Amino acid sequence: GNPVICMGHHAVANGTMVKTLADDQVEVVTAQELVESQNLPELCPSPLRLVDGQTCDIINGALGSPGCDHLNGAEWDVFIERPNAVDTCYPFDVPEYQSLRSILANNGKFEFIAEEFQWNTVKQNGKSGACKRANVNDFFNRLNWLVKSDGNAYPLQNLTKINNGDYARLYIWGVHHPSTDTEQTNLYKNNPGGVTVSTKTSQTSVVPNIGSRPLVRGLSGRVSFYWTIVEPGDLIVFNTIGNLIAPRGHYKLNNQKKSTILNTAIPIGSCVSKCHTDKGSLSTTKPFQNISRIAVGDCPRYVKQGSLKLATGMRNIPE
Amino acid sequence: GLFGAIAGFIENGWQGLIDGWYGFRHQNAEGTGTAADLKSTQAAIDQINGKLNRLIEKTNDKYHQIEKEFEQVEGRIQDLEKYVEDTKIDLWSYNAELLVALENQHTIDVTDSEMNKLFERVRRQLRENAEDKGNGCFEIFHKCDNNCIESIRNGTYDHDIYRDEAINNRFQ
Ligand SMILES: *[C@@H]1O[C@H](CO)[C@@H](O)[C@H](O)[C@H]1NC(C)=O
Ligand SMILES: *[C@@H]1O[C@H](CO)[C@@H](O)[C@H](O)[C@H]1NC(C)=O
Repeated sequence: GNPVICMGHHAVANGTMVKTLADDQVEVVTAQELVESQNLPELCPSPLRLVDGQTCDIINGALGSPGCDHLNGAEWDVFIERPNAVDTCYPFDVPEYQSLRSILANNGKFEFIAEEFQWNTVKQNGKSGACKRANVNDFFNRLNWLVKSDGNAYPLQNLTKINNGDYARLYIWGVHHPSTDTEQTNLYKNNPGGVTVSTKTSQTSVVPNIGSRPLVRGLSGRVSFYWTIVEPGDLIVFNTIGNLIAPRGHYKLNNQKKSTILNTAIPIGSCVSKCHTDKGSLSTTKPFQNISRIAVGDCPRYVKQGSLKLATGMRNIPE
Repeated sequence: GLFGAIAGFIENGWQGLIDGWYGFRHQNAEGTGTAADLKSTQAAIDQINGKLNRLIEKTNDKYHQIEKEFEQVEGRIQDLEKYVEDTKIDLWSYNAELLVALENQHTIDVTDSEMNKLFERVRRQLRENAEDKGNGCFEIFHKCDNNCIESIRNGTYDHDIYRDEAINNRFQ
């Protein structure tokens, strides 16, 4: 009585190290990396609709600056906003800049609707040598520079637009700031000027402010942009005794806003992926990624660790 | 692991065992052999792939979030935005660290377990015809040719055939 039968298990020559609760280097036969640490050097145009702002950031695209024409009609899941975008128009600011940019990005589309504003006696379509469109003095094609009549008259403006549609409207307007008391009068005669936009449930009043400012592409003057949202059943009143950069109309707002914006220099390529970081798209099935906290789409969760190995086999004890 | 079979009373694994995770190595009068055990191999593979599948897809489908990079400090609101995100990241990193440690601890116990279940299965087949040598091997106290060995491996071994021979070899 002398035959022998032995029960055993496999082994390989060199396994992979993993962590347990007790040990941070246990060798197992196979393991699987759970942290994606490689990204593609491009952004995937599919399956998500990506829209490239190119030379325009999303605020300039909303305003209608020169060169931003490709963004008209544009619809996006993710707006790709380039770091080297540049102002090509009248020097401006938006007091609540990030809140406006957020609203535009999230809304997911540039659908402009023209309206005619019957401005009494004032001149319209005022242009500027800071906003050249093929060397011709121009302006934000969504805005209307109103100045004096030639008879030196800027009277009180008083027009109302009623929203009876089935969607909420976004109106973007502005207030012009001259650099001396002279300019104020050679543009809007009155001094001071002032704009007051109101709805049934809200209102906003602006004082123009006049003084010396740094030279931005040849000028000291500025425009301050504001926005008003007009729900179904509400309506909007524009009142002006001077300095109004009037709107050409209103942007359409989706009831459900599901889009966003990604700021990056990464080029848009040909790959397929539903996950985008500011470093490029991720093409992965791993549950975690260490590439960027800035991530949009259907993505692994961002973590600090560069590697987390899951054991997919038993301890490796070769020989 | 908890059962003390792998890296335990089984001294090491078999690099030659390439078509299974677990198996049988024997010696009898006509020679030696190594064969994979399918059932125990499959039981371990199923449990581990099960872990992989539950893992390789929950869902984190996120679009409009918050700004996470800033050129210049702004004060109160920016501090909160940074602190929310930093808090989220630490918590998810913690989750990821713990998950892998828990999964790996368990995976090692599962595979140690399946090794022990196989040993115990064969032990029970043999009844009084064999004795545990202490290293994952049974000494079989009767002649056991290649068909006998295969009958052990495929679960058709009938201990009553050899019991008289085995008992006599064990105790005298
Ligand atoms: C115009 O303003 C006057 C007062 O200045 C007010 O009574 C009137 O309702 C306003 N109408 C519109 C259409 O804004
Ligand atoms: C991510 O992890 C890899 C190692 O897996 C490391 O080389 C890389 O530097 C990490 N990235 C960051 C941003 O920490």
